[PDB]
Amino acid sequence: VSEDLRSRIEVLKRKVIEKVQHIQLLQKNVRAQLVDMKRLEVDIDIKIRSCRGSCSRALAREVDLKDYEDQQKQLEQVIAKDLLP
Amino acid sequence: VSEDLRSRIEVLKRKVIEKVQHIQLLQKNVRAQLVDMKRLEVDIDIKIRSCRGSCSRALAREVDLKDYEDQQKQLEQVIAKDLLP
Amino acid sequence: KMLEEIMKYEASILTHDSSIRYLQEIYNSNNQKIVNLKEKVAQLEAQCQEPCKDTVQIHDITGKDCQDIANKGAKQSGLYFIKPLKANQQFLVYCEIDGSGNGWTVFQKRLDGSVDFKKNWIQYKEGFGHLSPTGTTEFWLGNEKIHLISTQSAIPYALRVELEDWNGRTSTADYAMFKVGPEADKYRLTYAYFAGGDAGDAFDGFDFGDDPSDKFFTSHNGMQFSTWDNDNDKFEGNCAEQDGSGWWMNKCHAGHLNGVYYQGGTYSKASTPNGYDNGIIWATWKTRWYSMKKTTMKIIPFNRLTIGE
Amino acid sequence: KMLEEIMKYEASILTHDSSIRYLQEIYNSNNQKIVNLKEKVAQLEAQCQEPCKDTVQIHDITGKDCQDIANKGAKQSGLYFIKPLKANQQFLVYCEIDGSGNGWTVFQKRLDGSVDFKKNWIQYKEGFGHLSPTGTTEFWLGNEKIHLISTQSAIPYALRVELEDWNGRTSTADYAMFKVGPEADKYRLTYAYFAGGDAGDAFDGFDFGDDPSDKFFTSHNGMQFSTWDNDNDKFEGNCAEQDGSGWWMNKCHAGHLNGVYYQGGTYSKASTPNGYDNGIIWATWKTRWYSMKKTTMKIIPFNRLTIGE
Amino acid sequence: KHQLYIDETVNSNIPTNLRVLRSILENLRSKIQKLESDVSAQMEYCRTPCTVSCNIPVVSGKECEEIIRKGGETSEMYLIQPDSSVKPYRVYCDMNTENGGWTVIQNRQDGSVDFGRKWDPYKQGFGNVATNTDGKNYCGLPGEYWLGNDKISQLTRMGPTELLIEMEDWKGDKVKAHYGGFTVQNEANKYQISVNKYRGTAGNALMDGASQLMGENRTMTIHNGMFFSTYDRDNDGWLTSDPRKQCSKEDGGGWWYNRCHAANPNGRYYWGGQYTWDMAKHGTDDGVVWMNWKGSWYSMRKMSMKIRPFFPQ
Amino acid sequence: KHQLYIDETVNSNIPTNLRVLRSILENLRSKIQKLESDVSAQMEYCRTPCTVSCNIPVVSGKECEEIIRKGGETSEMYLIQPDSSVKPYRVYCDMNTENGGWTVIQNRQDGSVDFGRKWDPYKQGFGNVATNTDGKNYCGLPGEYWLGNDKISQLTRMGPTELLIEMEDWKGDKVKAHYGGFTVQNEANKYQISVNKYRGTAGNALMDGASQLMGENRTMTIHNGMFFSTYDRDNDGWLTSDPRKQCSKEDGGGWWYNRCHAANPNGRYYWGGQYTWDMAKHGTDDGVVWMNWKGSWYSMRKMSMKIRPFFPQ
Ligand SMILES: [Ca+2]
Ligand SMILES: [Ca+2]
Repeated sequence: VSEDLRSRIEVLKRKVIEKVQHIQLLQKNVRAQLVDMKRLEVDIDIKIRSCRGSCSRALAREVDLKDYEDQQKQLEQVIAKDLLP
Repeated sequence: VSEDLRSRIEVLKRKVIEKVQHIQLLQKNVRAQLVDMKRLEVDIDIKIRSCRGSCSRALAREVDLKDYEDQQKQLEQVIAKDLLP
Repeated sequence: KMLEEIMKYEASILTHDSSIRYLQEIYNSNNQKIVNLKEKVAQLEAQCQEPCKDTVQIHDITGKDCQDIANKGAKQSGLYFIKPLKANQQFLVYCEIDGSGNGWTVFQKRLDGSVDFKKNWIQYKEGFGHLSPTGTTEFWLGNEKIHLISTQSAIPYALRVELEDWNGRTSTADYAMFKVGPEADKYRLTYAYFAGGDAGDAFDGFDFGDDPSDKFFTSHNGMQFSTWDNDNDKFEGNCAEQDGSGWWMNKCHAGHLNGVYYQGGTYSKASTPNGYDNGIIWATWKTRWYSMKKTTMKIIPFNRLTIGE
Repeated sequence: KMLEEIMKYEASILTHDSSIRYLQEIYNSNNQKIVNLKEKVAQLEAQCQEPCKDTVQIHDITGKDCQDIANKGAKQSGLYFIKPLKANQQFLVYCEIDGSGNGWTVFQKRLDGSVDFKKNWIQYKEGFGHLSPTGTTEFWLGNEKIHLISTQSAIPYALRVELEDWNGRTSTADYAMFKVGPEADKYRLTYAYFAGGDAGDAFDGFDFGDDPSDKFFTSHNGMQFSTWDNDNDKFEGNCAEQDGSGWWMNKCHAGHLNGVYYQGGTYSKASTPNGYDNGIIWATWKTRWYSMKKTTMKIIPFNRLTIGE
Repeated sequence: KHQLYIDETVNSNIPTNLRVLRSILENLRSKIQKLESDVSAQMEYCRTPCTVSCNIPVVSGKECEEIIRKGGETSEMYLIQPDSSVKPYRVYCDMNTENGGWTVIQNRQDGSVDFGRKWDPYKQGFGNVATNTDGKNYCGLPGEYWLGNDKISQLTRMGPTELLIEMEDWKGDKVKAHYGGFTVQNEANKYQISVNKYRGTAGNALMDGASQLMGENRTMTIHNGMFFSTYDRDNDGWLTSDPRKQCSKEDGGGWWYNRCHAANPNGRYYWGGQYTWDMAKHGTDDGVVWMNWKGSWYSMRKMSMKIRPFFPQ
Repeated sequence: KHQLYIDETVNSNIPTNLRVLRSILENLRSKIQKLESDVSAQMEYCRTPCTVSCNIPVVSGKECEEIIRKGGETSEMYLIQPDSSVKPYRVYCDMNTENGGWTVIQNRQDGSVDFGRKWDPYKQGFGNVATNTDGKNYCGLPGEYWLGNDKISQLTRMGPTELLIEMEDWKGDKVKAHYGGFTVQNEANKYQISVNKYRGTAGNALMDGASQLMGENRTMTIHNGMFFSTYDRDNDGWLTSDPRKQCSKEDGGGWWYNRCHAANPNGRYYWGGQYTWDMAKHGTDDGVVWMNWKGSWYSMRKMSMKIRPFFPQ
């Protein structure tokens, strides 16, 4: 018959923790997906040049890493700290 | 210095009326959107079969009207009466 | 419930106004996907407007005959329109051309069975069968046509005759001075002399050993063409209706290519309830009970190839 | 803000939980397009695995010489390997074949300039230039080769010599009994007698009118081949180093085909700082200051064609 | 004292005209994702076309009549040439019906060709004539197609021409309409149509308008003497004003319209005869029709227009 | 009393580790639509191949050595024949470097050939030798290619064979590696490699392993005496267990691997030397490399493997 006074810790903390859990885990998942994109991006780049010696005409494309490099750094950074007390 | 006694007619009626206005108008709008969907649905159906004589392979799809027929009837029905006194 | 049930009504119309507003939010967003869907389809309809691609094409290079065409600058075997000097309207023919400049105007080919050769007089006169540009179709170009080409502007013609067994071996048999006459003359075949052909010369006749008059009774030179509905052979009744075809019969034959296509190539008298040399035969090359796998009659102005290559 | 700022925190984590959930909805849908993209590429990589198509092909029909090949059943002019009876290893040659059965084994052709003919002894001995299967490439097959063919199994050879002006007119000039000797003998040319050629017989020499000993001083029969680095001509010093080539010189020439390719065909003494008959000339046909447009030396076993067609 | 009129009931009656509107609204929303989905696939399929390989029968003539007389005894695509001038054209010849010798001109059978095409394509012809059988080399069976206006007008003017018009239910029934005066003018005369001798089971729609109307109503659907109009060139019995009246609107068939129609063989191909105003792209009779038979609002399952020069009966 | 620890800040700090994750997530999503787009086009382009027309130089010999002695003075594709038995094969002969007479064996120059090929193709050879110049008829310039194992093993065994290995930076620098003992065994002996006399500027990687390692580390990258392994047939210095150690994984080059490598001329062709573990298909040194020169994680811009029979110095 008397909840919210100390309830605003369990319904808060455990929720904010369960919610911080996803963010920190999820962020980790993204990291790998990015490392997959780089390789993927690159590998395509190779598979296309290699095609210049087989097909009639080849796709003249580059592959800027700057973009990947960027996020590579941001996310790596964003992995600081979240909740503790 | 004395409102709610008769106020529960103007703040009610005019509101319920303004709110019934949208429902009755809105319902009408849906009717046409439905008539647009039928035609649209159908027209696609034709445009795809017509494609059997041009493209390499054609999409084998039907076009049940029963569904449209259904709503066609429901909404047509739902258009009864709302407010008066 | 004076204002107890009333203070709630003035509170629910909000809950409703929310639902109302939301529905408008969808109705609009729907007209969106719709207006788009509509252009997406136009995008589509524009794609489906061209009929199926018909792989068979015709070359507009036209001549008096395949030679006159290859000469004209042609470079590939296929279907071509031609119109002989005495022709009153061109017609489609298949031409076989080689990397030497030969306009082999073809008139009859067999290789699968597809076309039943037991056709009437008119069907042999007008032509029957189909003409694939690659020549993987059987057909009788039609005597009238064959004739028309063979008698144009006193032009000298020859007739190569390519035959093939079922073991891949082939042999030609040419007939210099090839010429086919008027329907008036029952299209009567006529060549002056046999020439370079290791297939033999079935046209000069053949002594089958059945009788000693066989050679002058199976020879085909100067013979009139005959179907089942039109007899002009040198035999009591018609060899055609018997064998089952249209050909230049004379007490029958020693070599006729319109013979009933016998699969395998080998046959006997057990075939038909009576048995005949009704199969595609060219005795001068192989037994009367042997039926060729392929067969091709083509003409070329004699002025061309003398022996081979 | 006791529970005023607090009732909102317990309300925002939902707004967040929504964003969280949504992002997972994308991260997954991304791994999708990825796993697919990956197979799409394999689909691709499998396509790019075959090197460029090389239009030039060789026919495996092999013989002692182009004739022995055309005889063997050949049917088309192109590149072919051959190995003479006295050969210790075959070699590529281009063969010109006609619809009569001729194995024209070719050994020298000019037509554009592409190949500078001023080559050394060894370059004439081994051969230089390129061999297009169509023969739109200049080249000297190489004396050693030419010889080897010309002296195999006491086989009788002839030499057709096709020449062409720049106004499309051509003329042949055949030399029955063609035979080229050993390096030992400086490949010395030798033919018994001139034959059917309306180009003339520059090999028998020519009285250019410059002097009355010209005819016996420009004749080429029985003469030894000579380059700039190897002199065996009948002139003080070497005509080759002068004209700029490799040929059977004897106090020079009356007809040599390895002459410096003069575009247009017409030239003077103003050409070189001294001037010569160093151009592709065949006086018996046209002026020493006229350079042929095309040129082809080919041999064939004499047993073949006697006059033409 | 009307404090009883209080429609509290309305505040708890309105949820009805909600849950319902809420139902279909979300329905359509999803249906759209399906329609959006289906069309994208068709886009794919068209990255490559259908292809026919139709080897040619040796036999040929002016039209299908001559051809059969020359021994054209099978039904398949042939090549004709009405004139030395006009280059020879392909066409499906029906050699199995009456006497045969039917130069097919139009053919509707399975909705595989947009007839909702413009003036130009109509004038020149479109679609697939014959298509390949199975293992047989030639193309022994037709496909929807319009032979094209000139080629057609060019044939009628070649001499007395009879016309047969067949049609089929979606149930299976079938009827014919034979005319003995078919003769289409040239483009110069707006391909003016004109028939003259009916006989048959479908009902004389062409020169008698629809049998369901009367008075001026009937007299305004007779196609005879009518110019040919397309969705991009009007030649109907109208007047320049608000196009609420214009016989051939978008993706509509090209035909000799007159205050619209009694019959429209090049109409739109609705599946399963029965179609409704709410289905038609503009709430008109788009379909392939013959009122005098099946009436309005019923698209045929098959319908063709063969030709053959009438020779003295 | 820690009611101050209240990380309300977290509820308004988390939007950070959101907007960011939201950023790249949507980035990749789109990047994918680009990668998906680009590959479909390449699919197109391959509906037709590249084509070369390489007319043949009259001159021929056992290899490139003999050829130059016969007057082969230009650099272009020739046709050789090491033996009467083996049918004559095409090949690019370098006649312009040392004395010339270099039988090209491998050639990397612009990443136009998947060397991430299997055992079979390596054994027989692949890629484009020479390609056409411009207006010149012959093909006077090479293209990436592997002459193929037998043809190569077949040449070394023909007698004393010297080997030159050149390479180039992406900056321009260039170095060579000359060996005087190159002799590849037959397939029967797993094409076992074996060199013997280094001299040069690239660094003796082949029989001295990488110069960046030490102890057992160095002794495990020496290629000499090594069998030749491909991504489909392992012959490295490993052991049957978890393939986390297997020198040539998918689309990886085929080479005489040993506890992997010091050099890999048939490695993958990364653009612009510098490549990173996060770029490698498996986080390994896929590239074309020479550690002893440029170290690890740096793919060359050009690299070839010519041969010529050493004749007494
Ligand atoms: Ca008789
Ligand atoms: Ca001298």
